[PDB]
Amino acid sequence: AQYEDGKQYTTLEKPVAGAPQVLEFFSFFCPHCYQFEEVLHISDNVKKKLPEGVKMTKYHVNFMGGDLGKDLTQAWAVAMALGVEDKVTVPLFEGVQKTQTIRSASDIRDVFINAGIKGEEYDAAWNSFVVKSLVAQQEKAAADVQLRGVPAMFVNGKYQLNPQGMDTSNMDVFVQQYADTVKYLSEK
Repeated sequence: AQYEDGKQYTTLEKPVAGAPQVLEFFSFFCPHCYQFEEVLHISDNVKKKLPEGVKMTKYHVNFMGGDLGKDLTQAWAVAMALGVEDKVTVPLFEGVQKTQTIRSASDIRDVFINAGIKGEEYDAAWNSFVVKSLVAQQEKAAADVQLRGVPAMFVNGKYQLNPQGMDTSNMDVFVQQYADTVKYLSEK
């Protein structure tokens, strides 16, 4: 057929109960994730095609970058709690990988301050248990899909996107296939 298990996607041996409908994993340290987000715009292209009543969820991962990697997962939790993901995603990627001016937790915070988030507001969120549980949720989700690498995307806790089974040709043909595959999986 057009969409095939083992080609555009794979099927988790162990489906995840109560998982987000569309779950993306990434790291601000991840060069392919930079490409995915800032050049290919995978998230946005996927969202433009998602059915009504389907939400996209995006989690950060710890295993790249040591202590700064975990700081970034905690800051991503802050971004989720404050609902400012679309203000900090680009300057966090560029700060980590382009300018490489993000080297400490304070440098991360600066990105939020510069983006208009009040210091008191960031710090309260940073130290909150709501953010601790969001960090735990992201870690839990990684365990549940038995995550081995980023970027990655899972649909309805049952299917894993398999970009190596898609075409690499035109980045755009690739992006369209990826987005088309997510939509197909969402309706499966």
